Amino acid sequence: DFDSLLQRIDSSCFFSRMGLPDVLDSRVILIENVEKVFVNPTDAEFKGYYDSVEWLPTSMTQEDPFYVLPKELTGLRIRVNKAVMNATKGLSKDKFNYGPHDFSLAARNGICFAFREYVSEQYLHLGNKWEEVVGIYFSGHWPVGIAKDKIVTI
Amino acid sequence: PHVNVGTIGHVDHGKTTLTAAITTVLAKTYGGAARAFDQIDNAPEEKARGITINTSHVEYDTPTRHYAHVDCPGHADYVKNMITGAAQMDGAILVVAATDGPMPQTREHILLGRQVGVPYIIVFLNKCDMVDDEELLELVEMEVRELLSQYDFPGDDTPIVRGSALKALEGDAEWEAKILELAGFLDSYIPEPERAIDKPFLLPIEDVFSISGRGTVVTGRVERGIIKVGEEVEIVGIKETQKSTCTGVEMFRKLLDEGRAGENVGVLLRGIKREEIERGQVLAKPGTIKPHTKFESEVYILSKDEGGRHTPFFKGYRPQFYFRTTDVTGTIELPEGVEMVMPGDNIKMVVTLIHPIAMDDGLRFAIREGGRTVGAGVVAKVLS
Amino acid sequence: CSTLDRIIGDANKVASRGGAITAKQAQILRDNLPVVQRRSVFQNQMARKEFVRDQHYLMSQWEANTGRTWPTGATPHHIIPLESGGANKWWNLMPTHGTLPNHSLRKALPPGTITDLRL
Ligand SMILES: Nc1nc2c(ncn2[C@@H]2O[C@H](COP(=O)(O)OP(=O)(O)O)[C@@H](O)[C@H]2O)c(=O)[nH]1
Ligand SMILES: [Mg+2]
Repeated sequence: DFDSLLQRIDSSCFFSRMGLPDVLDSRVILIENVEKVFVNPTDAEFKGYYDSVEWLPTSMTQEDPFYVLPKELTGLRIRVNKAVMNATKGLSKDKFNYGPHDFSLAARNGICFAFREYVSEQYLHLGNKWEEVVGIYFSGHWPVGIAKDKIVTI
Repeated sequence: PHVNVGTIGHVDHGKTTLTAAITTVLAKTYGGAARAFDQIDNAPEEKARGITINTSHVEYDTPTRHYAHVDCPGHADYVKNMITGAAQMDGAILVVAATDGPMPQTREHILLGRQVGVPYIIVFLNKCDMVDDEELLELVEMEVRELLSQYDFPGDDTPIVRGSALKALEGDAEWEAKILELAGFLDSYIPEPERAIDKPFLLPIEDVFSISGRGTVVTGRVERGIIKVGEEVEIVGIKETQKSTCTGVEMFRKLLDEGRAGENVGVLLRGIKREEIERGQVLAKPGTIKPHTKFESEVYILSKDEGGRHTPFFKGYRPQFYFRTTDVTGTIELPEGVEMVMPGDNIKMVVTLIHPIAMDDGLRFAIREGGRTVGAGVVAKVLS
Repeated sequence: CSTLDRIIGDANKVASRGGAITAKQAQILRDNLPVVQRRSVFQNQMARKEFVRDQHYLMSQWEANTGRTWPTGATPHHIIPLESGGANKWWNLMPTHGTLPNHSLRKALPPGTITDLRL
């Protein structure tokens, strides 16, 4: 199953539909760009959820907001990390920058984190929280935040 | 057997603590002199071409090698030393904190590393005493290998030592073996620096005469290699490379079989006339160096305090580029979204000379205005 | 004005008497840390731990590089906050009276955000 995960990661178009108006799930709250999520946010665009939103991890040193890993799992994390890094090279920073800020490293660390924990999630049978998030990454978007049952995404 | 090295990476990642640690652990194990953090951190000022650079020079010895090691307090210092600094690094120790991971000066110091022609980079992953989980160390190693390979360094084959500069310096025998490991990789990974005497012949032309009956002679110092009498030689420079043969080599009236590296000689040629030799031309071993008009560079423009410009320049800037013996004019091309270069800046800069100079990647040069220096650069990529 | 011009200006309004950010300091600040990367809680706890250890050393280096006595009872304040990707270096320090809170020129930016302080 982890082999068909590698294939789907290897054929993905990560961050390719950012700002675009695809269909998407109910929990999703689409926001246009990095500017209007991180720099000049409006409570209207967040649909009243701004005060509850908490950024999904963008650093491997951050804690899991949802939930000793079997060394078998630990390795599956190394291998899916490498593969996610292979699928996220040379990203146009134009779409990840506003004024002095660049979010492409935050995004790359964030997609790597979400897939490592998705692997911990499906291996251990913890639940579907990261599955929700990884599904949005496969749809071509960046899930940046979580507000109650909702997921803020670009 | 002497090798130039030094420590690079972001502020606070442990370059100076590591430099300190290396000196004490090597002095304790193989002999030499321990150097304190204080004396290294509080670096004195160097002044090359009136450019100020805060720089500590340590020496340390492995059983097989002698190291001259540079360490600087600030990014600013490293920018100037890589572009302008006297001793070019034969290899660099990139220090990355396992805590912070790569930061903007981790990426900058690898980028400038490639641009300047630093041939080898080794990695000390520091503060591993503060980061217990190995997966984190493993994922940080993977962040670094991919950052290295992004700028054409062999990330897969890069030696990366997991260590602790502070704990090694404090005397903890556990973390001391990591410093010996690292120094080991200096000895094994960095090849013996390629000596000038063994490189292909090159002599910048500093004067020219026509000797009575004998023909054309060009004077100069031999930068590298050996020119023997009766060898083929090319005149690469301001015009189509000219083919000639060395008929003689005289040093102050005394005839020689060979002109060697470091020596000032007159080089007697065949057929070529006095009027075909030009300012900035070199003698070179045929097909070893080629003429270039356009190239990519990294440049540091001196501040006003360093006796540079008081005002900024624009795309329409048309300065003199002094390579070896003489100035040559050129138009510049700035990188995207940039239309201005202040005093004390450093930018990538695409240059087109109005006529070509023999150059490879890594050649140093100066930007000038009416005699006086206003910048210092290095050829990152020859073109055209 | 750059984001850094705003940071230095705001910091000089709070600087302890005889602890202003001199034009020389501001030049060294810009040259040695133009671009910063936002830190995690863990990473910032690590940078704070190192500062606490070297506080007295860094304060003495501030005194030597600016030629000024450290103001009596002044607290070492980080001009670029450590949590914003600031440095534990004399040139990123400034005497303040009391521990004043820090920020950066709305929710906190996610760790790994790169901020070019010259823009
Ligand atoms: N815990 C720990 N702290 C370290 C280590 N290496 C450096 N440091 C700390 O990092 C801070 C800055 O180190 P320094 O060598 O000045 O970094 P540089 O600016 O790159 O030269 C100081 O507090 C050191 O004590 C290490 O291996 N472990
Ligand atoms: Mg230092």
